[PDB]
Amino acid sequence: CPAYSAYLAC
Amino acid sequence: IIGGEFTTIENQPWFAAIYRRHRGGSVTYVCGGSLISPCWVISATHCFIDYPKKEDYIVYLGRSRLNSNTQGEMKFEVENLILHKDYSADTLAYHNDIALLKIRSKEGRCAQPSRTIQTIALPSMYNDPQFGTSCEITGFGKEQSTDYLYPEQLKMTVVKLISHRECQQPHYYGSEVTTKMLCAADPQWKTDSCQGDSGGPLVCSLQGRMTLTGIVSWGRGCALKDKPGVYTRVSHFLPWIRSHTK
Ligand SMILES: N=C(N)N1CCCCC1
Repeated sequence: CPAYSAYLAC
Repeated sequence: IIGGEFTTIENQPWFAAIYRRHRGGSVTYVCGGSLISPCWVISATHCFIDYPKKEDYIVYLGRSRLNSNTQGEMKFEVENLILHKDYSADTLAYHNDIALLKIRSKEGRCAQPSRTIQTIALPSMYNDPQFGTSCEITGFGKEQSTDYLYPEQLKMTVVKLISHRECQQPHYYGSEVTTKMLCAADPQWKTDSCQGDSGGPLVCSLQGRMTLTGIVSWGRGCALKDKPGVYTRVSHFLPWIRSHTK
């Protein structure tokens, strides 16, 4: 996961 | 969505709710998306990349609540999952974060437009509002960065487009933001997209049309000073979209 992700699975 | 207000699907009737079915039959929310034609939903590639099989996804339209049914809603299988060939993720951000889902009911039908289910218009190529313009974002994402749970009721808020020059200040995101991305934020940094809003619509008025200007993609924290939300710049992807939906 990239640090700035907003993917709920991160 | 941090801050903002609760809403219903009539206020954002192109909003698509995308879920993934698991090993044991349980079903969990993945990402938002937007209905751009009766058979096509647009979203972000990073929502799907870790589980890229179309059979594992379910798409709802006309849905106002996350884990309960909304009267009038429609449920779809994913006929085709199209991810962007040039997608990448670095340690910080996502590039070419765009995805297309072809939807199909178990009766083999596409979407039927209603009061709760409508399409949104794509923008003119390379045509975006001026910086400072107010736009809406919609999603089932977290209401607070520290929350464990997602809201049961759909939310929406307003953010203003930030100039590419400002966003690319090292003060903000430096070079991580490209010309194929758009930044938007609240002047007080008090409202924003957050975890679980990914793939959802950033909608602006250009001329007199509600228009899909962006797709929720990434950002450092949520509603955090000098850290805007970053959105896939839809007006820069029209050949890719048209080519893959024709
Ligand atoms: N807008 C913000 N802050 N985001 C975008 C969605 C992923 C979480 C970070």
